[PDB]
Order: sequence, then structure tokens, then C-alpha cells
Amino acid sequence: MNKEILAVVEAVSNEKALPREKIFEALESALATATKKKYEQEIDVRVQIDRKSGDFDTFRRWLVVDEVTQPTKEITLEAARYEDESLNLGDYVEDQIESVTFDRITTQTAKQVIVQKVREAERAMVVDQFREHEGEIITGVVKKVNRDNISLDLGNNAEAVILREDMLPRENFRPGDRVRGVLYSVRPEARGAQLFVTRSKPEMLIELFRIEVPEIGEEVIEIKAAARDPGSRAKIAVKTNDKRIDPVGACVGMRGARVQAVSTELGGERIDIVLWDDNPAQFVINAMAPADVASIVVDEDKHTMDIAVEAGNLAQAIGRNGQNVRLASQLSGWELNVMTVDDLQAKHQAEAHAAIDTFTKYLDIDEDFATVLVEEGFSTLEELAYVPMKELLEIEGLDEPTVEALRERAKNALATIAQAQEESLGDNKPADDLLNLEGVDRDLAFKLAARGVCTLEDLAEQGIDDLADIEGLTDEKAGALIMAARNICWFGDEA
Amino acid sequence: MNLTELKNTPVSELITLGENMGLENLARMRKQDIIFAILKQHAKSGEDIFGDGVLEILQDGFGFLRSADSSYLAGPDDIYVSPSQIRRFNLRTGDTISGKIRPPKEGERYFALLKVNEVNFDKPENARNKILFENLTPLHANSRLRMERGNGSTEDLTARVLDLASPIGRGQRGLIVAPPKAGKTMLLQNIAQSIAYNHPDCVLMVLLIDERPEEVTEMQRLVKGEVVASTFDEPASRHVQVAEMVIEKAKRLVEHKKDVIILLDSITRLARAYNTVVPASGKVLTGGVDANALHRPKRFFGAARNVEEGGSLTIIATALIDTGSKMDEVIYEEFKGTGNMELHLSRKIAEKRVFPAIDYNRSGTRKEELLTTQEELQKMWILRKIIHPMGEIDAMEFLINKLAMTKTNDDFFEMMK
Amino acid sequence: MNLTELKNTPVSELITLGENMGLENLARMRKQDIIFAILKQHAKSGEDIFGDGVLEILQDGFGFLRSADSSYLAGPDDIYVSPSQIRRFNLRTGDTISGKIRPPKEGERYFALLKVNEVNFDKPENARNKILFENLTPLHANSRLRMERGNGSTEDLTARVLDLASPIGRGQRGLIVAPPKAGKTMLLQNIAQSIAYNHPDCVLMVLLIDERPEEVTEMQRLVKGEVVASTFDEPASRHVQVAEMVIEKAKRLVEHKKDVIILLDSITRLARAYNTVVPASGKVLTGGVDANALHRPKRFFGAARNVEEGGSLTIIATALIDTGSKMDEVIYEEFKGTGNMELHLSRKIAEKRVFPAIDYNRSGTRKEELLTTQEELQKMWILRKIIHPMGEIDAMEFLINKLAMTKTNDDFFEMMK
Amino acid sequence: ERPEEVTEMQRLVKGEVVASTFDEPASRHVQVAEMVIEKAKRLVEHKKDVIILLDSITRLARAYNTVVPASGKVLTGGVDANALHRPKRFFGAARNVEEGGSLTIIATALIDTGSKMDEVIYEEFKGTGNMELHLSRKIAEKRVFPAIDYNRSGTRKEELLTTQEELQKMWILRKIIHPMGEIDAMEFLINKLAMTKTNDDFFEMMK
RNA sequence: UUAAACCGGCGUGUGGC
Ligand SMILES: Nc1ncnc2c1ncn2[C@@H]1O[C@H](COP(=O)(O)OP(=O)(O)O)[C@@H](O)[C@H]1O
Ligand SMILES: Nc1ncnc2c1ncn2[C@@H]1O[C@H](COP(=O)(O)OP(=O)(O)O)[C@@H](O)[C@H]1O
Ligand code: BEF
Ligand code: BEF
Ligand SMILES: [Mg+2]
Ligand SMILES: [Mg+2]
Repeated sequence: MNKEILAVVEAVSNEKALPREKIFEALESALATATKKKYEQEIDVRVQIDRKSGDFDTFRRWLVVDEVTQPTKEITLEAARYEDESLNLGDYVEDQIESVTFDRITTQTAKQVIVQKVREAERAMVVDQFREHEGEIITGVVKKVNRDNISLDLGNNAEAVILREDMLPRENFRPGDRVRGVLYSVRPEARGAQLFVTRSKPEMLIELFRIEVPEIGEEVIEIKAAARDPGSRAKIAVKTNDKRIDPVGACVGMRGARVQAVSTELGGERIDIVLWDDNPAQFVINAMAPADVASIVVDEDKHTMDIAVEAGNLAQAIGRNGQNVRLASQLSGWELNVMTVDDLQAKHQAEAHAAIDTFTKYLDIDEDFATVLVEEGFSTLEELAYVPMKELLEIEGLDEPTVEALRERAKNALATIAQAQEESLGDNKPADDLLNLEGVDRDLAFKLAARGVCTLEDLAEQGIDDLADIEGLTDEKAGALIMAARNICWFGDEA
Repeated sequence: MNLTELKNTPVSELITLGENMGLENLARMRKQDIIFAILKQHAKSGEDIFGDGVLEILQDGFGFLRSADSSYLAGPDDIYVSPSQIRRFNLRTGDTISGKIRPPKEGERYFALLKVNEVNFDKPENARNKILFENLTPLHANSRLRMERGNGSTEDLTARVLDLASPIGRGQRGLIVAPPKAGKTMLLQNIAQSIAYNHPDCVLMVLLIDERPEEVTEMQRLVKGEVVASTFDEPASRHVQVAEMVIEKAKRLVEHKKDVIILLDSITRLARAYNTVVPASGKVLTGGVDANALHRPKRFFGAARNVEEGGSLTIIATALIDTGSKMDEVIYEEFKGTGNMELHLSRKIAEKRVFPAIDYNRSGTRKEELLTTQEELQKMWILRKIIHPMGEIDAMEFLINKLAMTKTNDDFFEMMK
Repeated sequence: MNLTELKNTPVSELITLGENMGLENLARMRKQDIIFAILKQHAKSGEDIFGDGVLEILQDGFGFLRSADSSYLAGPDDIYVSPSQIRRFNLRTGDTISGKIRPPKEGERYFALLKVNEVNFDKPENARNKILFENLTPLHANSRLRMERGNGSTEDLTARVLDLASPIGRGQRGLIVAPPKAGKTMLLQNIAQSIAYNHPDCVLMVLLIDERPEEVTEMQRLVKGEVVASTFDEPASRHVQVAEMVIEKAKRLVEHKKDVIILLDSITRLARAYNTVVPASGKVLTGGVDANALHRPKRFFGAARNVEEGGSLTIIATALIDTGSKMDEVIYEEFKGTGNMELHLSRKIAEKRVFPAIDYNRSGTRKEELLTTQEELQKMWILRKIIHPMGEIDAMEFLINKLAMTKTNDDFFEMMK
Repeated sequence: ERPEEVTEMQRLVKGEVVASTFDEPASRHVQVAEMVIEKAKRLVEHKKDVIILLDSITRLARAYNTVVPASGKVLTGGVDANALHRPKRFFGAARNVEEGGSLTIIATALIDTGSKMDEVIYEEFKGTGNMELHLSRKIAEKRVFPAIDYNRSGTRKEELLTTQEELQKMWILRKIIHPMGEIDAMEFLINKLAMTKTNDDFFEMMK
């Protein structure tokens, strides 16, 4: 009985891969799978065999969920009054006590679960044998390639995987080749694959430089940041502590030798080596090289930067897929804006004195007084709603009617910003062809237009799933609505 | 109702109360079994019972409410405590909990505590937001606990002598080193009585480990306060159980800013039990004690401390010598260096029918200046100066004669003049 | 941020900071467990934490960054150190390392140190290219470390007497041979205070092994510097752990050319722990000590030395006598011949309330001419000549009276005139 | 052993290096073992000397115990009855011949494995081999290399293994090594032999 | 690569129509 189980746990060879605790939790799982066979009711049964003290005592798990199928494992979110459970989740019961003891199929289940557990322990062992180099360049041959991941071998049954996002979009693979990446994530208690190598994640380049550049590794050239686009283009900003060190010609090497070697090892990946500055403005200026910007407008709160290159170099400054900009938007992590070409592309002197249509009636008790003042800016219209009288003296002739007209125009500015906001938040536009549909009130039209369709033709070409999670309709009324839409648009044969 | 409310009274009232409840012959089963059956019937009357007890936590996570009169041991009236209470309040070991309990349905074990109504004689809100015991800041004995009774009995001297030999205060760690047949029993008896009579503010918790049941009955119904004991009727398992349980109760009561006096006799039998219940490390020490056999005894001994925030824990554990073997003496040694308060008793003078025979020479207290006023400290220094150069018998007969010739201790100072 | 930055302050600020972090009830768990949860939340905010600690190397090759306030012991905030750092820099035991740490993902254990930013308060380049400790050239005490305070306190004499009995300097190996109840505690207290006040250049590292927790709390918040201790709350395993860890920290700090004072009390309990944690060789010595039980204690004792290149390690380990048994005395014997600096304290005079009772006769220093100037050495020789022919009580009362009648030591020389 | 160990052994030493790591089950283990032992037998038959440095013999014994038929009974430690016959044959294949050639095997025994069966092997192998050499791990953990057990090492009929006066001097040297402790003998060994260059130079320095 | 479902040959003798 229990003495036999004690003898087994004393006689297990891998007491170190599986000590007493893992052995009796494995027997917990084994008795659970055995109770799955004892009763046709599929119930999870923890049994806490209490290896050291005594023997098993069967329990019953409630598996708290609103459902009722297999009621041996069904409890709603709050059914915890009886037995003084008083627990929403995790409250489990001990209803059936001393179920069928060990028999031959119980021993079969225990045998198979303990051998697969020894296998899992060996998987933890190979995890330990592949670890200690997490974040270092490693050699490895591949075994199989798939659409979502690839398997890799190093020797000594060292198995790892490289996911789809960890690979380059165009890096062709074939079994037997010796590919290299960096070991980034480890899961010592996973179920399938254990070790994870990558080739597209940014910090890889760092250790690449850490194995290429003799400067880095001793921290004379501290690597600040790096943004990447897998196999396509990677930018990097670095900082040096010494003053006689030139990161443009030391990290690059001799006429493009170090960065070229790193790119050729990466498999043809463009690298842009940029110096990091402690100012985000100059940093984004230097980041988009090769490019030149004479128009800088930085906003701290909006996290935006108006960095507009000169007219003519756009096709090179933005580049394909906006890479030189996109990587920049990943280097600092901010948003940018490049729209103008010819009409006052300075974007600072332009918006400083382009207000001839806004201030038509601001100091308009008598327009023949003075133009609007740009020294304060008059370019916010909302934070300008209240300015102290410390700077409200320089405008000569600020009578009381003038400040009352100022307050009236500030009320007008509040009205116009509220109008612009309500036109800006209204990116649904439920038109009359969307409201007149039977069973679609104003709110349902709001939601339906917020789903992504704003017309009536494209309504008939979305299914129940495409409408699902709607606010105010069930799936059957959903099907009826989309059927009526298809009848009006497709089955009716009307135009 | 409360179990202790049915426990203060003998089995006779329990029998007639069960006859009132209309059950099977009660006198046949045990009196605590009588209480179990009686509470079962009381719950059958359609009312929620109100129970109380100190918490004992097993490996599974639930708890048991051990009662005071059951010597903090396993009983049929040990209230089951669902883990949900340990999830909400996280009541640790020794927390005196009182609340509503329900009868055990069939196939169950004991009564289950539904909702706590009293946590350590305080609101349950203080239970969750509270500073812990091993988390405190230990200090020395600041407040002095006087021992003399004040009416001049013959064994009142047995308290005065302490106040004349080495003072005792809150948070101290006291040892009583004495051979068998020396006078420890009556000593701790009058010590407890004097602490209770002169200082009824502190919580008297007398402890007894592995003695005669007649001694347990003499101790329980003679002194003020709770008297939990475990005689030789219980093995080392129940010994260590009751020991850790009373020590955790004291820890919780000090956490609640209260003073706890723990008079234990003896510490050597506790150490023997501990050495009995430790895993073997493949080696033995001098005397026959395991290596790690002292860790848990040392923890239990050093649980006593004086706190900055509130409360104190002062233990007086008696050490036993002259046992013939080494291991016990070894314990004594391992215990002289951890306690900051020694008190040594004489058997060579006790055989002469000379009581009380306290070793005035090797008695002492560390930081004893915080245990007594200035000029009284000067006078005690001069008195020990007088006691030193004379022989052992000389000092002891001088002590007993001139203190029985006195009534109180300050009267003794004013008579030595 | 830094763990010690959250550790200098009590549990109350930690509780309110965790409430700022918006977590479960913090007061329920331990305060160091509070710090663990708080650092976990701080890492959840998306920032790299900056941690520091001294390195402990296990058999597997990785390391633990034990913190100073945790008494160099196992804790939930012990930063894991991947073996790759031991492959790059090969940081040995005791190297104070500060750097960037990340939170533990689930199924992991503790925080992992990513990149080191500070190695022993120096650049990491000095860590790889450096001369080792056991590779140094040991020498004698060249520079003298004066002990007198300079304002004339009553226990200031307790320092002056040393400067009058036997000087103390950098790289010395000092022993304090004293029985229990003699005055070692206050002695090492004022010794540390005088070293800190008069010589704030050296690194004061006071050590405490197996004492009262109240003593640990009195020592930690009274003296200048780090106070790591291990009371009886920890078994011989954690005792030897903290001992080897502080000794390796001192080794590394001397390797970095810095002076380390290690005031340890007591060495006898350390030797007992060592004898407890040694494999049995099938034989016992006189007193009950294993054969190889002295090798590692002797290593720990002889780790102290004066270096030609830079830094010093001066240990003052207190020896305990009058314990009744032999083995402790045996330790003392095995320790008189290895240390080159003896200092003996008197209990027979301490019982007379005569403090401080230092044995002026058997105190001495080897190569003491390098510890004091020429004419001061002549005057000390003549003073010991005067002290010799008179009795013990005579010398001691002359010492205490005529030094309390003085304020400083050179003033004492100019008064003896 | 580890495949890295096999690669380090093959291309470091002079001669043929045949090995079978854990990549092969007990079948291929016993195959390569019997095959190299029969090659050595034939080479000694052709009057040639063959040194067989094997590590370890305990894993070979485990494989043998794995590939023996069950006799319905087990011994102390978990080893079959006839599980030792073929290992004993493989071990005793080594011998010195009157006619020509020699076969000298140095098989490493493994102890401190926690269980009994391996130790059992060791026991069944102390009595069959006429040459013992014991190594110390309690001294190896002290970073004290090489930690050979000078006490329990020995050779049967060792007078045929060394000249007369060198034998006298080795007897006196072991006499000197005996009465001192283990650590004493080992540190004396390592220090005074690293302080020397060759062995006869060591004899002439002990003088 | 992953998930779900399913998975009388021969002779002999006897008797009957
Ligand atoms: N204060 C006292 N006055 C008178 N007799 C005493 C006193 N203390 C002890 N005794 C004597 O000691 C005996 C009991 O000693 P006991 O307490 O059993 O010592 P121990 O605890 O060392 O065995 C009694 O018979 C009693 O006469
Ligand atoms: N210089 C002094 N002045 C006043 N009291 C002292 C002095 N030195 C020692 N003492 C007394 O002696 C005791 C010494 O205690 P402690 O330092 O613990 O001794 P030990 O270190 O030998 O255990 C203290 O309680 C203190 O009251
Ligand atoms: F006889 Be005593 F109580 F040890
Ligand atoms: F500090 Be005492 F000497 F125990
Ligand atoms: Mg008694
Ligand atoms: Mg002391």
C-alpha cells in the first residue's frame, strides 16, 4: 500500500532530477488521470498523498466557472456559502474520500507520467546546459524549417528554436547550415521547445558590436540605443566617455570595415551609425542622416517633433517604407510630421505669421490700432485663455472694452476648439442611409459606423463575426440584420 | 456556548447538563468527549455556538483552535478553521480567536469556525495591519518587576532574595540552574503568586513540561492565570507542540503590546525532546546530542525579548544539573551564553534543610542598572560587597536568618541601616 | 532603486511606499519581504533597478549579492549573478558589486544583475588586473593607530589603557582573553567609537557572533560603519557563512589598498561552530575537538596581515576562558601562538567593581617598537618597569586612579613628569 | 563521457583513441569494449605491449548488468548474479606473458555515487586487480592537486617493478610519509615535488 | 510543423434437406 509507494520513491534513480516533492506531485497527477478512468465523470482530483507522513486522500476540484456541464467541476463566481468556503476562485472541495486504491491501470498511469516527468527533468537539464550564455553569439545547425519557426541544434542534444519574428523576412534556410543568432529568452519549465535564439531583435547588434568593436566591452564607447527593421535597416546611437575617441571612424573602422563586417555577418542589413546626443532635438536631427533639417519644432507634451527636411531630398530622407524616419521614430520613440514642399516649408516662421484669417476681429473695437502680437505667440488659443497682467502691459491702449472683446473672442475660441474636437472625434459619420435602416437606432448606428464601415454597400459584405462584440445586439438579431442588408444590397438587385 | 465555560467546572455539572440535553449516558465517555457531545447537541438546538481558542497551523493551510483547558493539545472540540480565514486575516500561530462555529456534518471531523468576532481581545482590523514579532526591535529590561509580597511570609523571602540577589524585569531572559531535590517547585510557585498578587497587570503564563500529574493539578489551581502543561503522558511530539504553541501565543500577545511571563520547568527535558525529534546528520556531539538539535531550542529560548513599541516577553526556564551524564550539562552550557539573566540554586545547602538555597555568588543580571533605582543600586552593590568575602555557608545562613528577622526588603535596608 | 536605501529606514516608510506602489497589504509579510515586493513593483514600472551587494559563490558557479543590512545572509532580495560575469571579471567572494538588475520572471528565483557598474567603489578595469590577497606580502604593524579620544571620558580611559598597555596598529592580529562577566562588550564599544572618531580614515567593521539580539541592536545603531552580526538565531552554517563572507570582504578591501578593522566577539563560539561543521576523522582531541576542526579557524584568524603594497587587515577577536570545560581553553591555546598581539582582561578584579580590569602583566605586542615613537617607547618601558614590582591590585588601582586623575595620555606622561 | 571530452582525448595523445559516449546504449558499449579487448588480446598474441587506459569501469559494469539475463534474484545494491562474470573476464584479460607482449589495463573505479551497486562493483574489483591506486576528492575540493591517496596505494610484487636501492629508498620514503597526517603527507608531496624537477633529482635532494 | 474526428485454408467424420 503506502509502504510500497515509499519504497518506490526511495528507489527512484533520479532523486536529484525528481526529489520527493516532484515525485508525490507526479503521483497527484497520476491519481487524477486514474480517477479520470475510475468514474465516467471527468473530474480533476488532487489527492495530496502526503508522501513523508502517510498515504493518499482523494479530493474534488470545483473548477470555478459559470457553466454547469460536468457539475462535479462547476461552481459559479460566488457559490461559497456552504462549507464556509467564502472564496470565489480556487475554493475546491473534498467530497469523495478514499476512492479506488492503486490497481494495475493506476500503476500504468503512474509509470507513464513518471517517465515523461523524467523526460521533463532531462529537458530542464538541457535548459541548464544551454543557459549561462543568454545574450551571447552562439553557433548552431538547424534541423527543420517551418512557416512560423525553425529548429536548431548545437550538439549534445541541445535543441532550440528561432521564431518567425526572430528570423529575417528573406533569410533563406536549409537543414545543415550553420546559422548564428543570440540566445535571448529561456523557459526552464516550458512544455515544447525550451531555448530561444533570435536574429532580428535590436540588442543582438549590441553583442555583435561587443564581439566586433574592441572599444565596447570595456565601456569606452557606451552603446546608448538602437532601433531595428529585421534584415532591412538598423540605426544605432552611441555615446563615448573619452574625448579623443571618434565613434564615426572607430566604430565604423577603416573606410567601412567594422560596420560592413557586422552587416555581412547579419546577412545584408543596412546599418546607420549615429552619435547620441543628450538633447532629443539634436538627437532626431542626427538620427535621420543622411539628411539635413533646418526646421525644428519640438513639443514635449504631445511627444511630437516637426522635423522637416529640405525640399528635394525627401525621396532620400524619408526613404522606402519611411525607414530612415520610422527607425528615427523608434530611436527616440516619438512621432514626426513631414508635409510641406514649397509653401513656406520652414514650419516655424510660417505658422508664426500665418494668421491673417484667424484674427480678423480680435482687437476690433477699432481695427486701426495695431496688429496682433507674435511675441507672446497667439498660437495656442486655449492656454492663452488666462495670462497674468505681468505681461499684459506692453500692448498700449488695453482699455477695458478691449479686454472685454478679448474675453468674447476667447469664448469664440473655446467654441471653435470644441467644434473642431467634436468634428475630430466624429470619425464615424452615420449618414441617413445608416440611420434609416430598420432596427438600427442612433446608438447602434454610432457603434456600427465605429466598427469600420460608414456606407451601406460594404455592410452586406461582413458576417456575424465581423459584427460580433457589438453594443446592443445578439448574434441572431445580428444575422437577421446582415441578411436584411444583403437583401437590400445584393438580393434585391436594385440600384 | 464557550467550551472553557463548560471546562472550568468538573465532569459532574457536564453530566447533568448532558442529561438536560437528553443524550446517551455521558459519564461513560471522557469528560472532554462529554463536552464534544454536549456542544453537538447544543448545535442541534438550532443555534450558532460561540467558540474560542489559539490557532495551530498544519501543512495543509487550515487551522485548529486549541483550547486553554485542554493544555493546547489535540481534542474533539478543536475548532476547524477553513483556509479562507488565513487568506483574509492571515491569523498566525498563537492568535487567540473567538467567533461563531457550526456543528460537524457527518463524515466531517470537528466544528468549523464561520466568522471571527474577536482577535486577541481586539478588533479584527488590528490583526491584518500589525507589526510582527520577529520584526520587532529587541531591548533590555527597562521596567522593574518587584517580587516581594509585602506581608512577610516564610516563603515570601524566596521572592525577596531574588530582589536582593538579582532583580527581574520585563523582557528579561532568566535561567534557573539547579540540581534535582533543591526547591525549584515551591520557588516558582511563590514567584508566580508574588507576580500575580503584587503585579496583576501583567499576564501570568506558568508552564510545566514533563512533571508529575499531581504537580500539574497543584499548579493549575493554586496560581492566577492560565496553566498549560504537558507531563510525561505525552511524547516529545506533543511536548514540542505545546511548547511552540505557548511561545507563539506569547509572541502574538507581545505583538498586541502586552507583557507575558513564561515560567518553564524544565528546559533540559525540552532540549531532550528536541534532540529526540531532529533528523540525524550522521554525527553526534559530546554527550550524545545531534548537531542541529540546538537550533530550535535556541529559537524557543531567544523568543523572549523587550520591545520598543509595546509589550514584553520574559521567560524563566529552569536548567537541570547533577544528572550524571554530559548531554544535559551540555544543554546548560549552550544556554548560559544565550540568556542574559542567570540564577543558580544550591542543593549542597538544600540537603542541610537550609531553604531557600540560592547561589548568591554566581547569580547576576546583565544591565542590572536599568532594573533598580540609583541609591538602591549603590546599597545592593555594598551588600554584595559584604556578602562576598564570607564563606558560602556563612553568606547563606546570614541571608536566611537576617531576612527572616525582617519582613520586607526596604525594611531590610532600613534595618541594616 | 538601492535596497539599502530602503533598508536604512524602518518598516513604516516601507509600508507607506508600498501603499504608494498599490500592492497587497504589506505589513502582513516581513519587512525584507516588503522590500522584495516593493522592488518587484518598482521593476514593474518599466525601469532598471540599481542594486548592490557583496558576492557569495556557490558550487554551481553563479553568485548571490548579499546585502549589508541583511547581515550578509540569505534573503529574497539577494541578487542573482549569472556565471558570465564570473567568466568576464571573475569577481571573488566579498567583492562589493553595484549594477543594473532586472525583476525575476515567473518560475525564476530573484533579481538578476545585468551589467556591473561599480566594483569595490572603483572602475571594473581594476577588478581583472589586480594582485590577490593570499598573494600579498604580509608584514608587521608600521603605522600606529592611536586609541584615546581626547576629551577625557570615563570609558575614554578604556582606550588610553590600551595605548598605555600595548599599542594597536594596522595589520595587527589582536586577541582579547577574558572570562564571562568581565567587561568586553563596553570595551569593544568604546574601542570602535574611538577608532571611528579619532581615525575616521579607516573602515570600521565591527563583528558580532552569537550574542543577544538586544546587543546586536545596541551595536548597530551606536557605532560608525557597517554592523553585520549573526546571533544564536542562526545555526553554525549561517555562522560560518557570515564569518567567511566578512573575511572575504575584508580581503577584497585590502586588495583595493584599504584598511579594515574587524572587531569580533567571540572567537570561541566561532571555533565551536567550526568544530560542529567539520567531517569526523574517527578521532577526537583533548577537550572534544576534531583534528581538522582548527584548520579553517586558523585560516580565518591568519587572514589578518599588514601589506607592503596597500591596505591592512587588523582583527581583534575576543577569546573566552573560565567556561569550565577544556575544549574552549584548547581553542585559546591554539590561538595564543598564531596571533602576534595579546590583550588579557581580568574578571577577578571585575567582580570587585573595578573597571577596566585589563591584565597589564600578560598584555604585550610583538615588534611594538614599530607601534610607537622612540622616547614614548622609553617612557612606556620605564612605566612598565614601575608597574611590574607591585601587586596586581596595586597596579590596577594605581592605573585606574591616576588615569582618571588625568585626561589624556601625553598629559599623563607630562604629569608623571 | 562527454563528446567534448572524446574530441579532447582523440587529438591530444599519441595513438588510437576509440571511445563510446552516452550516445550509444549498453549494446554498443559492450561491443566496443569486447572489441578493443580482443584487439589487445591479438596484439599480445603477436608479442606486443598494449596499454588500455579505461574510464570508467563502473559504467561498463552498469552496462553489463543491463545486458545480462535475469536469474530471478538480485544482489545487494541491485546487481544480477551473473552480471559480474563478463566484467571479470574483461578485467582479467590483462596479464604479463612469458612468450611475448603484455596487456596492462588501468581502469578507473568510481565511488561516492550515493548508492550501493557501484561500490559493490568497486569491491568485486579490488580483489581481482593486483594494482590499486586511490585518488582523493576531500583534498581535491581544497584545490590541492594532485590528490592521490599515498596510504592505500600499492602494488603487489612491486620489487620486480624497481631496482634494489631505489626500492630501499622508496621503502624509507613511505616510512617517512606514514606517521604524518593526510594533509601533512599531501602538502609535503606537492610542495617538495614541485620544488624538484625529476624523480632521481628528488632522491638526490632528499639526500 | 500544430489542432480536431474515425479506424475458414485443407482434410476427416456425422447428420439433415
Ligand atoms: N523555601 C522553602 N522552604 C522550605 N522547604 C523547602 C523550600 N524550598 C524547597 N523546600 C524543600 O524541598 C523539597 C522539594 O524540593 P523540589 O522543589 O522538588 O526541588 P527540585 O525541584 O530541585 O527537585 C520539599 O520537601 C521542601 O521541604
Ligand atoms: N567602566 C564601567 N563603568 C560602569 N560599569 C561598568 C564598567 N565596565 C563594566 N561595567 C559593568 O559590568 C558589566 C559588564 O557587562 P558585559 O560588558 O556584558 O561583560 P562581558 O563583556 O564580560 O559579558 C555591565 O553590566 C556594567 O554594569
Ligand atoms: F528533582 Be528536581 F525537580 F529535578
Ligand atoms: F558576554 Be558574556 F561574557 F557572556
Ligand atoms: Mg522540582
Ligand atoms: Mg560580553
